[PDB]
Amino acid sequence: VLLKEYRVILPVSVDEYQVGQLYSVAEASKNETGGGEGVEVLVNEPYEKDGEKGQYTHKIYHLQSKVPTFVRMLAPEGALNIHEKAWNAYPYCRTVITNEYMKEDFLIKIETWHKPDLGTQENVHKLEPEAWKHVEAVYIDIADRSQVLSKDYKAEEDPAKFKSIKTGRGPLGPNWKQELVNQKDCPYMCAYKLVTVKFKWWGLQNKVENFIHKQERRLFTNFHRQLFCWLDKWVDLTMDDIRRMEEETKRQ
Ligand code: NI
Repeated sequence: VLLKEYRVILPVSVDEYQVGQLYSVAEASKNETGGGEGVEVLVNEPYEKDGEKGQYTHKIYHLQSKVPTFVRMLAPEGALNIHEKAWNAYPYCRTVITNEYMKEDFLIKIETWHKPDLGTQENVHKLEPEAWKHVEAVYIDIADRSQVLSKDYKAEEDPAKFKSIKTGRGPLGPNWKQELVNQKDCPYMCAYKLVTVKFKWWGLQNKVENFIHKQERRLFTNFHRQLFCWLDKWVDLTMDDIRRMEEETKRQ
């Protein structure tokens, strides 16, 4: 099993990131016809354990209605049931994704620490030493065009081409992180997203784990480029605003 820590350094604050990430999930899913239908909340409850106080959820995403009929007839029982278990104690969060038919043999776990630094901490997740020694650190730089697939590139989601009206932040150049250390004002943080991918069937562990990690890097990159370029849409929201928009979207 292969573990990698993606460090996403961002020119927002931790506080800002919370709001921005919630907004961006909602907003980037706002053109998907077929979103929300088939989502099933099994559990939604508070929890508390040794400093981590938060909200736990257990949700199922039924893909039966979203795939061709022959997929839904050919799929082994439960293979189209995606389980997500989530512990949100922001600035820390853990999510575990499984497949009902794969049981625990196919697993994607993301554990994130959101810290007000430039991604300089080592083993921020406090792994056992030998285990830590086998974790690759992967830096994601949202300004760097060479980290984007050409098919994914969108000028309107390019931090190198965006300046924020409300904050004047951006556009981001290759020295933006350096000018953060030499700055006294603009906030910054780093999301330390430790991703574990497990695929125990058919001796395909290596292939699938590598494919999933590549896709996760691509998604983390595109998502946070979007998140920065939407700064003007969400930087003035509070958490209460976000909860209100959630309830609003709940009516339908
Ligand atoms: Ni169900």
